[PDB]
Amino acid sequence: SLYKGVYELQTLELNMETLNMTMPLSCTKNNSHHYIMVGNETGLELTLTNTSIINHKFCNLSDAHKKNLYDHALMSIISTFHLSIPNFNQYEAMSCDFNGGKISVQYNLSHCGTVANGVLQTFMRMAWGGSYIALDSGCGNWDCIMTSYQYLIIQNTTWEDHCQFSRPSPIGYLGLLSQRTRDIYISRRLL
Amino acid sequence: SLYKGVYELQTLELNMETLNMTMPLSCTKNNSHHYIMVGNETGLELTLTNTSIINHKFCNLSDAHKKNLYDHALMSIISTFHLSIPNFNQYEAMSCDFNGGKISVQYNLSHCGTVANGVLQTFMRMAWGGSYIALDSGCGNWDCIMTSYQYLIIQNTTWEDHCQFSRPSPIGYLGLLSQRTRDIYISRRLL
Amino acid sequence: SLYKGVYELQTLELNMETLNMTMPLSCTKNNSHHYIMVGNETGLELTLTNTSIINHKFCNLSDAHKKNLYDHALMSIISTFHLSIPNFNQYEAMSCDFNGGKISVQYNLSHCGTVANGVLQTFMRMAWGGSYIALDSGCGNWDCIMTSYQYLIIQNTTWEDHCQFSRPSPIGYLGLLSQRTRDIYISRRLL
Amino acid sequence: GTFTWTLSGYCLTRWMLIEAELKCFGNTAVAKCNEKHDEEFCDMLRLFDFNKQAIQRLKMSIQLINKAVNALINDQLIMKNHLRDIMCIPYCNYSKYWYLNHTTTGRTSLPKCWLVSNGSYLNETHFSDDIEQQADNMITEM
Amino acid sequence: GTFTWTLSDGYCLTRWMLIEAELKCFGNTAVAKCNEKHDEEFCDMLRLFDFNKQAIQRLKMSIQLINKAVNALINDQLIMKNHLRDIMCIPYCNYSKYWYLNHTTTGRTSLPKCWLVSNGSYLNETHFSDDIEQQADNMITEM
Amino acid sequence: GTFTWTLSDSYCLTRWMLIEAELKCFGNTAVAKCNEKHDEEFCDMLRLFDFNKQAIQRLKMSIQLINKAVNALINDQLIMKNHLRDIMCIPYCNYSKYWYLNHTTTGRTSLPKCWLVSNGSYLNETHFSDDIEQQADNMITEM
Ligand SMILES: *[C@@H]1O[C@H](CO)[C@@H](O[C@@H]2O[C@H](CO)[C@@H](O[C@@H]3O[C@H](CO)[C@@H](O)[C@H](O[C@H]4O[C@H](CO)[C@@H](O)[C@H](O)[C@@H]4O[C@H]4O[C@H](CO)[C@@H](O)[C@H](O)[C@@H]4O)[C@@H]3O)[C@H](O)[C@H]2NC(C)=O)[C@H](O)[C@H]1NC(C)=O
Ligand SMILES: *[C@@H]1O[C@H](CO)[C@@H](O[C@@H]2O[C@H](CO)[C@@H](O[C@@H]3O[C@H](CO[C@H]4O[C@H](CO)[C@@H](O)[C@H](O)[C@@H]4O)[C@@H](O)[C@H](O)[C@@H]3O)[C@H](O)[C@H]2NC(C)=O)[C@H](O)[C@H]1NC(C)=O
Ligand SMILES: *[C@@H]1O[C@H](CO[C@@H]2O[C@@H](C)[C@@H](O)[C@@H](O)[C@@H]2O)[C@@H](O[C@@H]2O[C@H](CO)[C@@H](O)[C@H](O)[C@H]2NC(C)=O)[C@H](O)[C@H]1NC(C)=O
Ligand SMILES: *[C@@H]1O[C@H](CO)[C@@H](O[C@@H]2O[C@H](CO)[C@@H](O)[C@H](O)[C@H]2NC(C)=O)[C@H](O)[C@H]1NC(C)=O
Ligand SMILES: *[C@@H]1O[C@H](CO)[C@@H](O[C@@H]2O[C@H](CO)[C@@H](O)[C@H](O)[C@H]2NC(C)=O)[C@H](O)[C@H]1NC(C)=O
Ligand SMILES: *[C@@H]1O[C@H](CO)[C@@H](O[C@@H]2O[C@H](CO)[C@@H](O)[C@H](O)[C@H]2NC(C)=O)[C@H](O)[C@H]1NC(C)=O
Ligand SMILES: *[C@@H]1O[C@H](CO)[C@@H](O[C@@H]2O[C@H](CO)[C@@H](O)[C@H](O)[C@H]2NC(C)=O)[C@H](O)[C@H]1NC(C)=O
Ligand SMILES: *[C@@H]1O[C@H](CO)[C@@H](O[C@@H]2O[C@H](CO)[C@@H](O)[C@H](O)[C@H]2NC(C)=O)[C@H](O)[C@H]1NC(C)=O
Ligand SMILES: *[C@@H]1O[C@H](CO)[C@@H](O[C@@H]2O[C@H](CO)[C@@H](O)[C@H](O)[C@H]2NC(C)=O)[C@H](O)[C@H]1NC(C)=O
Ligand SMILES: *[C@@H]1O[C@H](CO)[C@@H](O[C@@H]2O[C@H](CO)[C@@H](O)[C@H](O)[C@H]2NC(C)=O)[C@H](O)[C@H]1NC(C)=O
Ligand SMILES: *[C@@H]1O[C@H](CO)[C@@H](O[C@@H]2O[C@H](CO)[C@@H](O)[C@H](O)[C@H]2NC(C)=O)[C@H](O)[C@H]1NC(C)=O
Ligand SMILES: *[C@@H]1O[C@H](CO)[C@@H](O[C@@H]2O[C@H](CO)[C@@H](O)[C@H](O)[C@H]2NC(C)=O)[C@H](O)[C@H]1NC(C)=O
Ligand SMILES: *[C@@H]1O[C@H](CO)[C@@H](O[C@@H]2O[C@H](CO)[C@@H](O)[C@H](O)[C@H]2NC(C)=O)[C@H](O)[C@H]1NC(C)=O
Ligand SMILES: *[C@@H]1O[C@H](CO)[C@@H](O[C@@H]2O[C@H](CO)[C@@H](O)[C@H](O)[C@H]2NC(C)=O)[C@H](O)[C@H]1NC(C)=O
Ligand SMILES: *[C@@H]1O[C@H](CO)[C@@H](O[C@@H]2O[C@H](CO)[C@@H](O)[C@H](O)[C@H]2NC(C)=O)[C@H](O)[C@H]1NC(C)=O
Ligand SMILES: *[C@@H]1O[C@H](CO)[C@@H](O)[C@H](O)[C@H]1NC(C)=O
Ligand SMILES: *[C@@H]1O[C@H](CO)[C@@H](O)[C@H](O)[C@H]1NC(C)=O
Ligand SMILES: *[C@@H]1O[C@H](CO)[C@@H](O)[C@H](O)[C@H]1NC(C)=O
Ligand SMILES: *[C@@H]1O[C@H](CO)[C@@H](O)[C@H](O)[C@H]1NC(C)=O
Ligand SMILES: *[C@@H]1O[C@H](CO)[C@@H](O)[C@H](O)[C@H]1NC(C)=O
Ligand SMILES: *[C@@H]1O[C@H](CO)[C@@H](O)[C@H](O)[C@H]1NC(C)=O
Ligand SMILES: *[C@@H]1O[C@H](CO)[C@@H](O)[C@H](O)[C@H]1NC(C)=O
Ligand SMILES: *[C@@H]1O[C@H](CO)[C@@H](O)[C@H](O)[C@H]1NC(C)=O
Ligand SMILES: *[C@@H]1O[C@H](CO)[C@@H](O)[C@H](O)[C@H]1NC(C)=O
Ligand SMILES: *[C@@H]1O[C@H](CO)[C@@H](O)[C@H](O)[C@H]1NC(C)=O
Ligand SMILES: *[C@@H]1O[C@H](CO)[C@@H](O)[C@H](O)[C@H]1NC(C)=O
Repeated sequence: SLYKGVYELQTLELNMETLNMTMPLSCTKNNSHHYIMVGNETGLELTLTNTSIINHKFCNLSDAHKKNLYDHALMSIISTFHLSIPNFNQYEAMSCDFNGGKISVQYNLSHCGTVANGVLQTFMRMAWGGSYIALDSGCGNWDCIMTSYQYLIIQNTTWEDHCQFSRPSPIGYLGLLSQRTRDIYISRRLL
Repeated sequence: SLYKGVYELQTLELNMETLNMTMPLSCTKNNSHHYIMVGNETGLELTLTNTSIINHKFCNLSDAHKKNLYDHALMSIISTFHLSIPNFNQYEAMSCDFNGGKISVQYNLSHCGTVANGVLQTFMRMAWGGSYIALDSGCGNWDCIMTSYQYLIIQNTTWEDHCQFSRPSPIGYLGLLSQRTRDIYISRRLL
Repeated sequence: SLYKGVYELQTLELNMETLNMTMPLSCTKNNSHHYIMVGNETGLELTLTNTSIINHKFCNLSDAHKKNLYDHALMSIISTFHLSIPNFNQYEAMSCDFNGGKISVQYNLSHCGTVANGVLQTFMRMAWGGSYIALDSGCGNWDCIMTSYQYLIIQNTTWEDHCQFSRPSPIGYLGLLSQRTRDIYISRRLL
Repeated sequence: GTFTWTLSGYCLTRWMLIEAELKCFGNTAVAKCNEKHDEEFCDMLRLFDFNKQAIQRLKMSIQLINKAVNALINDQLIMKNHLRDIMCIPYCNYSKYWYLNHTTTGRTSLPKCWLVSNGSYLNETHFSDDIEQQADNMITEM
Repeated sequence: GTFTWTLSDGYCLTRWMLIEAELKCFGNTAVAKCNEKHDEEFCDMLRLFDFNKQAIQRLKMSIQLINKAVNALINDQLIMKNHLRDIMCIPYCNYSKYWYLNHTTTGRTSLPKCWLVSNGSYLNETHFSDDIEQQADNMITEM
Repeated sequence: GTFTWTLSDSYCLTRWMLIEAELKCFGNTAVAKCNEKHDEEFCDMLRLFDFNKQAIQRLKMSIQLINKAVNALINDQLIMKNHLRDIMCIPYCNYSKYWYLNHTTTGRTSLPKCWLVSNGSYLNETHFSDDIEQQADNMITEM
């Protein structure tokens, strides 16, 4: 409506998808699948599931770096994800393959003051739009955040136009960059 | 008291104890003993003493993370303490134990330009109100501050009325919390 | 010769050599052989050459921390440089030589988006002001810098009359101070 | 540090907004950008300007945005919005913004973000007091 | 990354936010000045107290929330500036005993600026009285 | 987070800081624009040199001090943004030379701004004097 007879309310919605060849775009598909997209050809897929894809507890990070067949941007996003997570103490709760340049990671997720709170916190900060539907706690729950799903899987996929229930939104990743080294426990004497 | 015949001077002695629950409150007791209070019924007791308690060179950090018996907030504070040291290279200085969920750390101290300078500087920045009495000279020297005490032993403790001399002040902890990884010596080619 | 009648346009040139004592400066005297000075009689030399001096692929840097002989400021600058290399993913493409406090850190530089690109980006950004001549890249190929030379070397040196080609400028080092630990690839789960 | 990137009056092309309008803003709106820090708009303007400059003045890597994030945007504004999200305070996911258009001369204020809650854009009558405040501030033209 | 946190209630300090004194309510002009001014400590303490209040009310013992939100709720270089002053034996502020200037006739209130401290004791009024006079000279221009 | 350092009483540049000039001293007034503006390059150099001055006088080799004070003294993101200009072909600033409009009669000087650099040389007045015209219009706007 017109305010003070002369001042009308007119709105503008930003077409956030047009930042696609410059920086990552995070969007949702449903309560499970949340798609991060680096460019217009490749991206990451974050899925909370009760079914696992990696059945072993090893993680060949150093050998993956030595061989170096993976994509640099996807590994950069996964590094930002794993560094941003708070109070990560149980090394056994993560697995990864990186087999022949693959990207697959699996955070074991099976209460308050556990690693699941950090995993879901990083997940909702990354994919901001779907946090309403991915999270079972509703609103007002911060410390004791914990979902019903038993694993958080990360894979690499292409762009099949899977952004539904939320528009492209780089706000999560861009905001999460500054959270990279805010909270990590010391792991050894010599840094 | 009246200034310019128009305005008068007043004061606001803030109560920092209201901020107990939100973040840690760092206070003093005397030259040796300084304290950090996290919420209530828990906190750290950082003391400078000549009598060692650990008397061994190991530091069970990875095992403590695996067992996960410690308290998360105190471990976060100690991680912020250790990372905040400007130049830590001698890993033999630090010696810690967390047997059965305990928390205790000991920074061994012994012309200038040694790790004790960094340890005592981060100690001052932690106990930032009223800790000037630790030194022999509390002025005219910051880069080469030395103390007569041989060990800085950090311990967890219950919540008694330890605060004395300086009053509770969360400013020091938040000051350290920004400078966590601003100056760390590399130890590995791959980070 | 005035703008709008009553304004003289008086120019001011500022001398940054005055800041030599309390903070580093950086300059250039060749296509190769760029320089950093901590104060007088102490600095690092970024010799960007085509012949190696350290064929030994073993860095052995923790042992340098064990025998505390290296200058702390020079090691701090080395850590700032190495931590500021974007997406560093090959430990093999780096060599060191610490012996009696000596500092001699080599970066191998032998497609678009390799380790050499990150090394050269951080090298330009440290020695900003006279690094344009060093690297053959143009204006719109920042994603990957190609250079005919094949090795970068960082060596401690006493301060002679360097800074012949470019004026001293501390801007690059202060820029890299914010760059520390911002873009690092995870290599261990617990960090 | 603080955001510092300057805007190359800014008009947003039809590509970078919905409904395909020029939406050319006045010089005063861009003037407010440099001083104000805690306003969600003038943050996306910097991102879109940097987008255009990077596309046109440089011949697919996310290292550039990693370098330039803190120089471009106020990350802590995004953090304030997240803190509003967790506390069940209405917040802004940087999607839709609203300005007061003066139809007599076409001058418009700097747009403020449309706050959200419970997965729905907030009712315009809920924050109408803020709209009246913006009207009152805009009446102070001279 | 700048401070980004609103204040709501002219913010008025309650009984528990200051020792042995009554509520100290300030005009909205001071809060509007806090919105713009960066190098001010009392505005940061207002932000911290508001954040604590909202933490008790809107949320239900970890310290991770402030561990993330410190850069939003503290200017973070005022602490660094005061530390740099303290190490150099210069007067500094330890974020206590803030002083202001309230008008008895109209009830108007200034923005509280910190009371400096040196040598481990509170710094006398005469030593920085010219700063108070400068604040008063600025405030007569507010007419 | 945000720059906060404040000047020392006199602050103005001297022969220890200029190339050729001798005691090119500003009036120490109408310089609080630095406290308001954050895109200015000259302001960061003023604060950095003032910090160097106190570093020489107050304290007595180690570069820990600048490592701690880099965020408190200078807007590092302005360095990042001018470096981003350096990546592109746009004119940039390398923090060396500055310009200011000095009034003739009263002698007041505007806040200095960096002289932009392109092709390894300082810019000509054409394509850049429009900024000088806008600045002069700002000076006429002062009253
Ligand atoms: C920021 O960017 C700008 C523009 O890119 C830079 O400005 C230029 O900077 C260079 C280097 O500072 C400067 O070149 C000098 O010009 C001086 C003019 O007086 C010269 O004196 C200086 O050295 C020469 O003269 C000395 C004697 O005074 C000689 O001893 C010295 O060897 C040089 O002599 C020349 O000629 C002799 C002749 O025999 C020869 O033997 C020498 O080898 C040499 O060729 C430099 O030549 C430019 O003048 C600057 N341009 C302007 C307009 O200022 C600025 O440096 C950058 N700033 C930062 C901090 O990055
Ligand atoms: C940066 O490096 C310098 C060297 O390591 C540090 O020392 C400084 O050296 C400069 C040299 O100029 C001192 O500046 C002044 O030097 C003049 C000497 O020239 C005079 O004599 C000639 C001939 O008559 C005359 O033409 C000139 O006008 C001068 O009168 C002295 O007169 C001045 O008093 C002054 O010393 C710096 O003062 C000196 N700094 C100090 C005290 O350490 C320098 O320290 C490093 N940067 C800083 C300043 O921290
Ligand atoms: C670099 O170190 C290697 C390996 O030495 C081990 O790791 C060091 C960091 C330190 O902890 C040592 O005590 C360890 O043994 C050195 O390799 C040795 O080189 C010597 C001399 O040529 C040779 O006789 C030994 O057999 C080698 N041992 C092994 C296990 O490879 C190497 O010399 C060091 N290089 C330097 C200092 O340049
Ligand atoms: C984001 O994707 C959009 C399409 O959804 C791209 O828009 C096109 O951009 C090109 C230049 O890259 C223009 O020539 C076209 O006119 C645009 N429209 C269409 C329909 O193709 C956009 O470029 C992509 N990324 C960025 C960073 O702008
Ligand atoms: C993921 O976590 C689950 C839950 O901790 C792991 O399964 C349990 O492992 C513990 C520890 O050995 C056993 O005591 C439980 O009996 C296991 N539960 C079940 C149902 O088998 C599981 O192994 C982890 N890894 C994967 C790949 O799922
Ligand atoms: C995934 O597994 C979880 C964990 O079992 C299921 O949620 C409930 O789990 C509790 C114990 O924590 C059981 O008592 C409930 O019976 C489970 N609910 C069921 C089986 O509906 C969760 O439902 C599972 N989700 C999916 C999609 O299979
Ligand atoms: C995820 O990344 C992997 C690794 O790059 C891709 O796997 C390759 O896919 C191509 C194209 O089909 C094949 O030619 C290669 O043989 C595959 N390599 C390996 C090691 O598996 C994969 O296609 C990407 N996408 C998805 C959806 O997994
Ligand atoms: C810790 O902080 C809380 C506030 O966060 C203090 O709680 C208040 O205590 C006063 C005591 O007079 C009561 O009147 C208030 O009603 C309390 N408020 C709440 C929300 O509990 C508590 O006293 C502080 N305790 C200490 C000393 O740490
Ligand atoms: C702290 O470090 C000092 C050396 O800096 C240690 O002192 C030496 O300890 C060893 C081992 O017991 C003795 O052989 C030496 O004689 C000791 N030297 C001196 C001068 O006392 C000291 O023991 C360490 N203390 C700890 C770890 O508690
Ligand atoms: C530090 O924390 C540890 C672990 O919580 C405390 O140790 C326990 O103390 C309680 C109370 O006396 C006992 O019930 C437990 O059996 C203790 N066991 C272990 C294995 O630690 C310790 O008391 C705390 N430190 C202090 C000084 O109170
Ligand atoms: C480096 O500069 C410093 C600072 O001017 C010089 O320090 C002087 O050193 C001499 C001995 O060489 C001492 O006697 C003086 O007391 C020092 N001066 C001050 C002010 O402390 C130093 O000489 C210079 N070194 C070189 C190699 O030029
Ligand atoms: C720097 O990298 C180059 C390329 O990897 C290395 O060159 C290789 O050196 C090894 C060991 O001598 C040879 O086996 C390879 O065949 C070389 N490859 C080529 C194509 O030259 C070089 O050795 C590395 N650095 C050093 C120490 O020279
Ligand atoms: C910001 O939040 C709003 C409110 O939840 C989102 O608006 C919805 O966006 C979806 C995208 O597919 C549309 O289908 C809905 O119709 C929108 N709802 C309304 C009420 O208009 C918006 O997408 C979010 N934007 C971002 C960038 O995250
Ligand atoms: C700020 O510094 C002053 C001066 O050291 C402190 O004032 C002392 O406070 C204690 C604790 O309340 C009193 O017992 C002393 O009598 C005070 N001394 C003086 C000279 O007034 C003050 O506590 C400090 N504040 C903080 C938060 O650290
Ligand atoms: C701006 O102009 C004024 C006046 O022309 C300059 O002030 C003079 O500075 C010189 C320095 O040697 C003095 O000798 C004169 O006495 C000054 N005159 C007056 C009236 O101030 C001023 O220096 C110029 N701007 C600068 C360089 O700061
Ligand atoms: C989400 O969409 C994917 C698309 O493949 C589907 O497999 C999955 O079951 C969906 N989940 C829900 C809860 O609808
Ligand atoms: C992505 O955009 C580029 C722009 O050059 C285009 O060449 C390419 O075909 C696009 N990729 C896909 C999968 O459509
Ligand atoms: C400081 O106080 C503690 C309280 O336990 C006491 O044990 C200690 O001896 C005191 N230290 C000094 C130096 O007075
Ligand atoms: C600690 O705080 C809690 C808050 O619920 C309170 O119930 C408890 O009594 C407090 N403990 C002590 C010893 O005051
Ligand atoms: C400069 O480069 C040349 C080769 O172009 C080299 O021979 C010379 O040693 C270098 N100068 C210095 C001072 O190192
Ligand atoms: C404001 O309304 C006028 C009506 O003529 C329209 O032309 C103009 O584009 C509008 N401005 C904005 C910024 O939406
Ligand atoms: C918002 O609240 C309404 C009731 O007021 C509820 O039906 C709806 O589900 C809520 N939305 C979310 C996302 O919790
Ligand atoms: C507020 O939202 C309702 C739906 O809940 C919508 O119909 C209405 O138009 C909005 N308010 C006004 C005053 O239009
Ligand atoms: C100033 O004095 C008046 C006198 O009525 C008092 O009410 C007021 O609280 C005092 N100051 C402030 C800041 O409120
Ligand atoms: C300093 O303050 C004390 C407070 O007791 C007072 O006695 C003394 O006179 C003051 N001195 C000056 C010079 O103002
Ligand atoms: C550019 O060149 C003109 C002469 O062609 C000269 O008058 C002007 O001052 C130059 N601009 C500068 C100072 O770079």
